[PDB]
Amino acid sequence: MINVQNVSKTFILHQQNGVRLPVLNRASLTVNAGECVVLHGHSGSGKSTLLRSLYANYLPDEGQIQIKHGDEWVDLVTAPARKVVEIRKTTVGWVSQFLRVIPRISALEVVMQPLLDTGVPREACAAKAARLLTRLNVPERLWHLAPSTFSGGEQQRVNIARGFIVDYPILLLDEPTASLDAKNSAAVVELIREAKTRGAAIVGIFHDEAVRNDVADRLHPMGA
Amino acid sequence: MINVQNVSKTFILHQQNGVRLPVLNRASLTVNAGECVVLHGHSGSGKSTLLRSLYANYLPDEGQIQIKHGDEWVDLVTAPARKVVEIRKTTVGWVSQFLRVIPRISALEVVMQPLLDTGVPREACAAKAARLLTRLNVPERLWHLAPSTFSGGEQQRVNIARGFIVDYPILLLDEPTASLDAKNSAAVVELIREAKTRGAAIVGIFHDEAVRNDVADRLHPMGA
Amino acid sequence: QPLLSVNNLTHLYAPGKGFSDVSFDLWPGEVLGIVGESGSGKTTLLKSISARLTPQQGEIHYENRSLYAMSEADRRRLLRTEWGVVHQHPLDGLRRQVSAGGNIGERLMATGARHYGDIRATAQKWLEEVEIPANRIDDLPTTFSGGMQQRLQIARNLVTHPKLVFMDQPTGGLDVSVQARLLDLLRGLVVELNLAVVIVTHDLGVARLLADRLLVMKQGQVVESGLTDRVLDDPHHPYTQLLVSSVLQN
Amino acid sequence: QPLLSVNNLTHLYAPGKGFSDVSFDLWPGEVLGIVGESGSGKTTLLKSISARLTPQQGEIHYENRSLYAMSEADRRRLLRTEWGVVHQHPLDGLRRQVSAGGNIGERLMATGARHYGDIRATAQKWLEEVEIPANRIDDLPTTFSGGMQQRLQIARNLVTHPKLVFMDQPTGGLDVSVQARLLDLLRGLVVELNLAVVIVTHDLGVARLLADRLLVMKQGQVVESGLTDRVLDDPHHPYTQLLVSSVLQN
Ligand SMILES: Nc1ncnc2c1ncn2[C@@H]1O[C@H](COP(=O)(O)OP(=O)(O)NP(=O)(O)O)[C@@H](O)[C@H]1O
Ligand SMILES: Nc1ncnc2c1ncn2[C@@H]1O[C@H](COP(=O)(O)OP(=O)(O)NP(=O)(O)O)[C@@H](O)[C@H]1O
Ligand SMILES: [Mg+2]
Ligand SMILES: [Mg+2]
Repeated sequence: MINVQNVSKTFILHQQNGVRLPVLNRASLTVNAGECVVLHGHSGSGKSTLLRSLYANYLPDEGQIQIKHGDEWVDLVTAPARKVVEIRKTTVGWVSQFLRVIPRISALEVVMQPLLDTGVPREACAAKAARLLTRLNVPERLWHLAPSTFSGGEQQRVNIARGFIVDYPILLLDEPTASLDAKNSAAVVELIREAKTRGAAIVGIFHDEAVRNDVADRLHPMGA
Repeated sequence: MINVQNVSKTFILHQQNGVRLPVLNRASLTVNAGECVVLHGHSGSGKSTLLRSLYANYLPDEGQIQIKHGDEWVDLVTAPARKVVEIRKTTVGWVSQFLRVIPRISALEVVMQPLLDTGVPREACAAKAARLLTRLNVPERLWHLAPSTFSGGEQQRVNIARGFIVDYPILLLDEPTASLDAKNSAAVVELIREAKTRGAAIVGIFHDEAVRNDVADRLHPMGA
Repeated sequence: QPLLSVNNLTHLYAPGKGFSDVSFDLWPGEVLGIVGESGSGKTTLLKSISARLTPQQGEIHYENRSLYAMSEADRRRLLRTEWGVVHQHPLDGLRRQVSAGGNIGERLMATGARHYGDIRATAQKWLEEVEIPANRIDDLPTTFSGGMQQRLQIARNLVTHPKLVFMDQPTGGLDVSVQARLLDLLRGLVVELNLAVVIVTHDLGVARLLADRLLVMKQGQVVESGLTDRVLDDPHHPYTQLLVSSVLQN
Repeated sequence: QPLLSVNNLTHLYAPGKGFSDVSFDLWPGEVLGIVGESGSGKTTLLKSISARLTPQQGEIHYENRSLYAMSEADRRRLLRTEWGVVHQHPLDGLRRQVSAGGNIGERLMATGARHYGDIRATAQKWLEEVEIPANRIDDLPTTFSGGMQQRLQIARNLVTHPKLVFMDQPTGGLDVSVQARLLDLLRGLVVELNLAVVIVTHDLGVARLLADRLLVMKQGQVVESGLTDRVLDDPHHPYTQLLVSSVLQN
């Protein structure tokens, strides 16, 4: 359950004459359990800005982004950093185009880690990571090697597996399937649909038409 | 004048069980002054590998990439590192999607530097850099600020200006116009055509159909 | 409740030299990175919060106990058993005339260890953890290289499984491979053992991969603070924007 | 003809400690970065080629003159006038009891400077070059921070406009902003003044932006060498591939 009310963000670039670059103006968005909302708009409409504000990666200047944490409601715009850290650890999951990981950790442990942080047993985490990698057709030979030594597509299948290792009540998807071929894309679509079925509030940004049509349950116009 | 004979390259990935990944097999390519050759092939055919071998960024295992330097002929596959460094400084220019620069140097000096390295007066270098930036419609306000503080498109217009600051007899173009809009793309096309007219041997990799048709004078099939 | 609390802490050698009006809370199982300009007072603040520099103003509370209101014996006990300190220069946190094994084992014996074989085995295990060969245990740190000495200091200050570790540029002098090893080790300690780390670093990549929260210091004042990725990707204070724009992209 | 030539140079404290069979040529106006594992012998090689460590085998020729066949007076003259040495720890290359102005001016006076005002002005100019405030010229290096001391050492070893500079991790202890300033300064010196630099670094980004050629050292032997970007993007030796795979991506 996501509740965005009057969130507005303008970047102040002090490095260049302190010019103001508005990217969000009184935006709002409501998301419910078992629903997928995809942000649609011309490039530069604030899609990325809003999505990462939902993940607290950006800080809107004004407004509220209230997300249910546990059985609570938390305004990420004013919550303490510890609150946001826990909300990410348990409540708000993120999938994107980039595997920011420690370089020398094997792929299986890169996928297991976010679940092991929650205290889940290591056997269950390993089994779920193996399952996710197999579904995303990641070769077994690459499970025990660092992602940095793989190709871009394999690194991204690993990042998607790491994103889906934990069953987050809220989920964010910044073009997960973009580069993937049709088979791997379809696998990610099936994973997203399963997340929706279990009751995951999914917010996504998709460029592919077929992926959006198959996944999106509602469209939010970010043009304004 | 470029002369590629029997160049073959296979990557050995010791980090992953030492698997071999062939990407070039007995490839050859002849380029003459005042000609543009574009590499065409399915993704993974060795286009990038060959282009960067032409720039000495990769080292083919076997074969020859003989380029005219001064009034000489130099096999980049066996030349000393100093030879390659000078060949890049004066003979073989490179344009790509990425501005690897020192962070805190203004855009005008990022564009001027490759020409100032050749001993050209600072007034001439500044004038030519200003001309190139104006042609690529880079705002005047951004000339005197570091590229890292700009957007991706402006950073790439600056990288293209830096690439074209020196009139290289050989030129390499790894998708310069890819992200650019139609106006800025057309400007880069005009610059490439002018380089061809002066007698520049251009080797390019292009994804856009219109750009390739307008620029390409010959097509090299990299599928094999 | 915070493992460490700092309120209005200030120490100035002279106007503008040091830190002033610094407050922050650190909990178990999280990392508070400190980044800033060379000369912003990061090291002075680290010394002050690590019981090595009495502040002129403000208070420091560790487990609800004022740090500098305690007896000197109690502070030394903290620094001897449950506090780790990693200096920027490894030799400052090492005994030059004592072997690496002795340097690691001093802390263990200070915590009650009295079995020579077990201390030796633990020292060798920690040397292998930081990838230092176990055959260098008897060699004095003067024979070690800068990175080797830094890793030896890290092992010395981590062998006791401390609850709070203050580090000043621990990655300095380390090749990227052993650097990644150290980052993984620190992450594992923080998550599994609930370790708390206050790390001063200039490599913003290490702060991104390790620090859970960040402080950005300039001319002796904290100019920006908050979530690490928010600060790095959504900086607000001019200095922070300069700082992240100066990063060398790989 | 090479400014510096190294042929079969070897210095070993013990089997595997040091460097062995090292040869390379350095010309004016280029940078030879050295990267490798902590413990590969980079510092030992730097000392040996900088006239600070007599080798057991091989020869070093500077302007066609064997380095260690010359008299000790000539080597000291080289290190005093036209050779710069930047140590990993700045205080090792600084006079603790001498102010920053004095530290910078020692080299200038060693080159014949005998005007106090001009020496002071040059020292202040170089302090501003490394962004150190000119009001800290009279302060002893002990009052400087690690980055401040490192920049002071760099200015001290660059004030004389030397022809060859051996640096050991000059970027260590430097925030990314002053690091970029230093990189630009070194590039400008190398290109305009034809300066030659042998730099040992672990930040592969700095080697990418600065080094024209690279050496990759492991267990005391050079394992891979060639063009910097070719080595980084097209590594061949297993160690190099590990090393560049361990880089923290920003
Ligand atoms: N013992 C001292 N006596 C007088 N002034 C000092 C002393 N130590 C530091 N100063 C100053 O105090 C300021 C901050 O010191 P310090 O905390 O060590 O800086 P820093 O931020 O850690 N720099 P760096 O190590 O490069 O990241 C600097 O201007 C120092 O020059
Ligand atoms: N004085 C010494 N006596 C005996 N052995 C030494 C001595 N100095 C170095 N060794 C060893 O010589 C090897 C290489 O030394 P050194 O050249 O300083 O390494 P390095 O590559 O510079 N490491 P780092 O500073 O981390 O990048 C190391 O195993 C050192 O432990
Ligand atoms: Mg410091
Ligand atoms: Mg060293």
